[PDB]
Amino acid sequence: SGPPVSELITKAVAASKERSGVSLAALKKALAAAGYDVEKNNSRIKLGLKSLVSKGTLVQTKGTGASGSFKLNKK
Amino acid sequence: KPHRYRPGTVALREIRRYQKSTELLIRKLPFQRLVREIAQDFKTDLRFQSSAVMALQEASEAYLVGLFEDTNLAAIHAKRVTIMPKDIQLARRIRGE
Amino acid sequence: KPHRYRPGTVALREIRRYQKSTELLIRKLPFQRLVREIAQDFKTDLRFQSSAVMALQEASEAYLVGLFEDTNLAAIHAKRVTIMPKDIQLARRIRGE
Amino acid sequence: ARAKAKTRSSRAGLQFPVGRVHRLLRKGNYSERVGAGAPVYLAAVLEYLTAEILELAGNAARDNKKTRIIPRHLQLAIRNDEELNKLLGRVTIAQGGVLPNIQAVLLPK
Amino acid sequence: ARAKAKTRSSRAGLQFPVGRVHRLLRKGNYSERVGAGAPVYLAAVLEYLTAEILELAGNAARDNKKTRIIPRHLQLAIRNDEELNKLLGRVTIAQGGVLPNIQAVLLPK
Amino acid sequence: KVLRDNIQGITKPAIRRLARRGGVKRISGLIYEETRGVLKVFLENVIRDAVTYTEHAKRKTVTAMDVVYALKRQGRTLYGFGG
Amino acid sequence: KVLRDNIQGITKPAIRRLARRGGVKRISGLIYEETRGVLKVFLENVIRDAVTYTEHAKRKTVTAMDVVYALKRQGRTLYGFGG
Amino acid sequence: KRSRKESYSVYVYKVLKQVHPDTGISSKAMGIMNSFVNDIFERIAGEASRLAHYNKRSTITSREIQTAVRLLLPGELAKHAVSEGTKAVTKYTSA
Amino acid sequence: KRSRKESYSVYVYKVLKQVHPDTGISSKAMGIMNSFVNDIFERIAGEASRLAHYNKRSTITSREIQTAVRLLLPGELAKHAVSEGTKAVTKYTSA
DNA sequence: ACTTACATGCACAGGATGTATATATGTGACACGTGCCTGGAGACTAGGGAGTAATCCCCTTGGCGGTTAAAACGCGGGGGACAGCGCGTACGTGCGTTTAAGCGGTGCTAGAGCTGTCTACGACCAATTGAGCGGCCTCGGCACCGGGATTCTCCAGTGGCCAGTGG
DNA sequence: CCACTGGCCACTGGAGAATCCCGGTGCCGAGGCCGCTCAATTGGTCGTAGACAGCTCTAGCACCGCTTAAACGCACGTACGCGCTGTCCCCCGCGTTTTAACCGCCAAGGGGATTACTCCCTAGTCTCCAGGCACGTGTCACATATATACATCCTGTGCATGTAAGT
Repeated sequence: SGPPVSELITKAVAASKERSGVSLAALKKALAAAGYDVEKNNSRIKLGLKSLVSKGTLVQTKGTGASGSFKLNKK
Repeated sequence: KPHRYRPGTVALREIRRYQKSTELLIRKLPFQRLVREIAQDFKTDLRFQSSAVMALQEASEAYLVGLFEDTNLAAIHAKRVTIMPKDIQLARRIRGE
Repeated sequence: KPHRYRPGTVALREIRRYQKSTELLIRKLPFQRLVREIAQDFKTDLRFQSSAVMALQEASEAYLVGLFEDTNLAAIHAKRVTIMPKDIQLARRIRGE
Repeated sequence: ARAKAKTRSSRAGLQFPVGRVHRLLRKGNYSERVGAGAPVYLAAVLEYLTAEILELAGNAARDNKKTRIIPRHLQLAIRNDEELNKLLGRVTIAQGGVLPNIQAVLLPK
Repeated sequence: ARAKAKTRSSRAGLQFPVGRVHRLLRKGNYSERVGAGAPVYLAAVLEYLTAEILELAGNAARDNKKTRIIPRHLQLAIRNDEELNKLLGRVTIAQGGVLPNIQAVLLPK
Repeated sequence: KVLRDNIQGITKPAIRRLARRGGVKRISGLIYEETRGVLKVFLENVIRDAVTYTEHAKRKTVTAMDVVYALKRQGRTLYGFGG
Repeated sequence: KVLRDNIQGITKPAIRRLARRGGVKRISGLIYEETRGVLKVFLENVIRDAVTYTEHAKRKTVTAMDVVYALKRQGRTLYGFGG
Repeated sequence: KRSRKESYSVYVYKVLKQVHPDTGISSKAMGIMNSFVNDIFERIAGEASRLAHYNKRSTITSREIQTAVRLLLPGELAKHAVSEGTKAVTKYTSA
Repeated sequence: KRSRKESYSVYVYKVLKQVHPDTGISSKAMGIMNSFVNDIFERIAGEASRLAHYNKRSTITSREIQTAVRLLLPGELAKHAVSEGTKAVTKYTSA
């Protein structure tokens, strides 16, 4: 079971604080390194990231949808 | 609900059928119309054996179908399954024309 | 800071150089060595006219270089600038090789 | 008092007419003189080549369970032997069609 | 007793040897007989083609500022003419090189 | 008597049938016109040679033999019609 | 007298030069081996034809004109060598 | 009554009767076989005549014929044809 | 002691001078020219011989020569060659 | 909501380099004169392939009715083409080093090539026939048709799984 | 905080459909016989083409000694394949309407095909000579070298611009 993936995505974007947003490939590698079955949950992580953008808790830096770079909010 | 196959499935069935079949795929009479049209462009009142027309037909479709597997290899070479004419010009240029 | 050109700029410079050139790109001595080696496979104690090996030299280099512009056509048709082998056996198979 | 005439094909034990082949070579304008054994050799290698292509055609027909050779059998035989195939790579066949070939990338998942 | 021998190439007003090419046709074994005007016609078309390629080569060498033509000039002449290229698509020139040809997609920017 | 447009007689399903025998899955619409052009260009390339054979035979009727000579001149040898 | 690894004689920058005359600006590292294979296979074809001429000539020294025959028999005509 | 058109039908018919006594033939495929035989005959005689010119020989002999066979026909097919032709030449040598 | 070898050096030299008095040539370029002359000669000769074969013709006349020139030469090269050969036939007819 | 400080991008100047260009100089390859001989012209002939005329018939062309299967048109939808973003890697470029190609020189000879001989072989020609081709008759393999089995496709129903939300 | 509930995804079975497979059935090419004829065969001859030996000479093979040019290799960087996703629109597919292709039937005549005939040209032979070819020689177009001149490519750098922090 384990915790839901939303706070896992927030930890993925919170791991680095690069000056631009984290890319989708980098966060996929982050969940791979921390430990998560990323292969069967591509739809799950994409819906989670899109949901987290739509709440405004995450703001997407450059891309649209699942593409580009994803950074944390202002506060 | 009316039946409908997903795209390409029926198509692949005609690849199976027409690779199984051996006959000419075009209508012979518009073809010989084209032949007489082009022949008139060279000299008048040309008369034709039907077997000559059939030989022209089969040789023409053979050259074309050869261009078709050339175009298929070109399209999958560009990681595509839909053909665009640039494949055919590339095929003609590698073939030397 | 030492001088250094960016990638490609050199490469196009010798592209221009070897296109305006007509001269030989392979050292001839390993070429005669290789020709004697592979000719020993068919028949022993073979002797060679120098002009014969020269004619082999331009014939071979012309064949392969023609395959290179064909490979260029394949790579740009695949929207790339870097070649892979699949370009080469593609071009050969469309050539019928 | 003339002896009984055999044929040169019978003397070579062959099926193709050595005499007709020799006549066509003489009238084919290849040389003004013809060696005796050359049309014999030519008829023999011709009989060989026809033998394997007919054998492959018969095997294809038996696989296609028809007792009569059709041009589709000829195509399927000739394309499946690569030496004979590139021998006739620039040769087009009457009513042969093509080998059944789909690319695996064209095949669905 | 006999008329002075006059050359057939002069009779056609041509440079190529009519008697030589007639002998070549006779000994090339193309037929047992040959008409008289056929080697004349052949010498004419040969002389025309040589004149064309020599004009193009001289133009190339003049553009190269060279008095003496080189097979680089021959390659440039033979490939920059579309009809000559279709004539000799399968023909290679020793030390001719290739056309200076770059793809625009290979260029920077 | 005269003919002005028969190249459109090469119908879209006929082109698609040739594609299916060529094993093509998906075909753009722009394939059709250039395909017609390529095939017709091939046709005058062969039929010019064939007719030149025909008035070479002093005939106003074109035979299959002239077709055979023209096609194997262009290295496209066909069996089933010679003889 | 024995030769074993002369396929390595086509040196790496020589292959790069051959690509440059072919107008390639960027080549992979995976190209040299199959180019070696293609060039060698072409060579056994042509030298096989030429040596077939040579024992038909009943010589053990190959000549350039036999090479001319060997190349033209597949239609790869070369000029300037007695042809 | 019309002119005789010489054909290859009966001889290759006999050949198919040795290699397959059971099967039949279609006549247009039989014409395909005739075109095949005529075409390869034309080729093989072509380089044979050219080779006889190259060695300046007035007579077409079997040595350049087998040279022409291994010139055109590939590999094991060539050496097989060499074998049957060689034994046939020995048989006709023994008449 | 040597044996004579035949080539087209004098004739092509005359042609190049009468098209270009000021222009020279290299010897291996002349080898290219000789190979060109022999190549197109053997092409046109084999085609003419096969034309005589198809029409069952014993004698090579200029009609099949001009036919094969029209056959092989692409585009306006063919028409100019036919014109030049016709003119040469005209003067040789008058001579 | 305004003003100010900072990362970003972009055009230009300059320098480093590589490529063209001008001029001097040897050199050897191109060009030109020479002897010659063999291959091309002159003249005549045999004869024979081939131009031309006559015929016929057969094979091609034109037209007319019916049919239907194939083609054209429309809707639509999904899947494939394609644009973009990021990312890793893998050649491009530059410098030191090895070494191997290359040029010059020398010696060997084995085999390419020319020359005489002669003889096995192959072209040429009269006789003749039987093998092979044109035509005809029959039939059975096979094309076409009809009925059922099978196998492949697709989609709706259902189970599992995750996350939102309200009690 | 936890359990109820709703959205999303994968599996699966069933229905439909297209094709494979089994018989029947009439049919027309395959094949086999027959009759003719003309081309392979027999036999002999004569000339000659190539095999065979033998001499010659030349070019290729081998060896070596310097002598750089280039291959290799390493290293570092950045540009490019390429993988993913998102989006849009183009074409597969299926139904409906149309139409002309095709069959087949008949009329007609146009030209290929075949035979005869007579003749224009060309292979062949003899004689003779002249033009091309091997060879010698000389000589200037061009290769090579070196010194200027410009092109061009890359990168620092000053100015313009969008955006974050302070007010």
